Amino acid sequence: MFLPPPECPVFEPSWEEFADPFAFIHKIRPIAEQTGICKVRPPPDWQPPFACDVDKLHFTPRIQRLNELEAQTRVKLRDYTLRTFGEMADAFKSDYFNMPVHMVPTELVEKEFWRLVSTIEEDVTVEYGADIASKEFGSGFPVRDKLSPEEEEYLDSGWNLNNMPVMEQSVLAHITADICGMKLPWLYVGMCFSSFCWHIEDHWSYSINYLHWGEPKTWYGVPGYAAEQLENVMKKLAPELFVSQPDLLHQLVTIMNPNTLMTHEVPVYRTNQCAGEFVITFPRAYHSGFNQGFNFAEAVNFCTVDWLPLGRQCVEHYRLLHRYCVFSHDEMICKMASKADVLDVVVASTVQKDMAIMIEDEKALRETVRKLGVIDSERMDFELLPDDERQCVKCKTTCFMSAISCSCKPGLLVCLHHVKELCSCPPYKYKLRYRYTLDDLYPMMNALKLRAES
Ligand SMILES: Oc1ccc(-c2nnn[nH]2)c2cccnc12
Ligand SMILES: [Mn+2]
Ligand code: NA
Ligand code: NA
Ligand SMILES: [Zn+2]
Ligand SMILES: [Zn+2]
Repeated sequence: MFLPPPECPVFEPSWEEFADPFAFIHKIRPIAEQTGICKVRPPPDWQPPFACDVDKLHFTPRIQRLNELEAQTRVKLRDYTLRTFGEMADAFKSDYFNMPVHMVPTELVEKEFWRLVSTIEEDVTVEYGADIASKEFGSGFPVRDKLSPEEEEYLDSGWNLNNMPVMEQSVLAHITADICGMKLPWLYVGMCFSSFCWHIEDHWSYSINYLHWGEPKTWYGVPGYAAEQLENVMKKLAPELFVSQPDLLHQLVTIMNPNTLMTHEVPVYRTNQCAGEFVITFPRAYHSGFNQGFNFAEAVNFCTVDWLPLGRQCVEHYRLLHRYCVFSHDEMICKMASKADVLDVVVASTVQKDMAIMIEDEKALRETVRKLGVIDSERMDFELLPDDERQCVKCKTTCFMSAISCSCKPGLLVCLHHVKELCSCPPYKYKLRYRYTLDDLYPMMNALKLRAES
């Protein structure tokens, strides 16, 4: 009926290995990128303090229908307190099974979840919390400021997820743009059967997820190399999800039985994440799951230097699909280049290689555009435009290195792949808008080269 996928890798790093989270993720990457997800059990004495008043934490609940292959929208950025939500969640689970809330086997919850989502007769609706930290509901990890206890030793931990949007080895930290949906940690309050649909993280980034407390979270993960296999399977069984959407807050995702994927030769792995354990998702690794009961998790995206080539591939993939970007990859690269003197040495080396590809591609695109008859040009500071004012009309990519404009359509832009998609004017009426000349870009790359040599 339901055949559980094989278990994903579980790591138990020693203290020395657990020290640098980025060094450890780099160490386990050859194993875990084969499974998409993996579990990290921290050293036994790594125990961050969790303290909260369940009566003063409020949040707006989200409602969720549990029907396989039904379209759901990705969460965007009525009221429960944490106590009243917990009482609702506990009464729901215990009444669903007629068993004490904490005595329902996890195997049975898994079997029952995949039964109810597939039965048209069942009409189970659950609720959950999902948002970034705010004054009414803050991070589960300690943050600076009133007076913190001596458990401020977890303030500067690499595994304190609030430090991920600031650590140097995360290239997302250097982004000046306000991408709070991606840079800041998300807080997830779950209950029995509340679920996250199959998805990958934006720009094919990593994510790391910590379960602060509560009943386990059940995960299904698919390695990054099988991403296109999974999408082809879902295109057959749910074509309505693959209709192009007007913006980022309209993306369609769904619940789907992993046995359906396994039947179509898609490798799927599972794990039960328990309180105090991390789950790490790797670039382009599809994942979904559900909560066994009342719990509280915190998750954040991040990008290592290993990710830089994949991040460029992803934006190219977004362009082919006409999907909106969260940020401009080229803007991030150039921002780091302009800070080459204070960059980590290994970061500088990796950024330099990506920038060399960027420059070669940009040079060829400008040659192609010049051969189409675009002659006039002017420097343009793309980073000053709001993101929705610098998307290619055709493919929706966020422009930064260059774009084409015509005075007959004020404010509209196309990227250099879509010069023919702007208007019916002859190309000599167009202007190439460019952030940098080639003569600006090579010294920027040389700064990274010099920095990479100590
Ligand atoms: O990558 C993710 C992992 C887990 C979750 C999650 N945990 N509990 N409920 N949902 C989640 C939610 C929204 C977006 N992404 C998510
Ligand atoms: Mn996610
Ligand atoms: Na159902
Ligand atoms: Na994608
Ligand atoms: Zn375009
Ligand atoms: Zn025109």
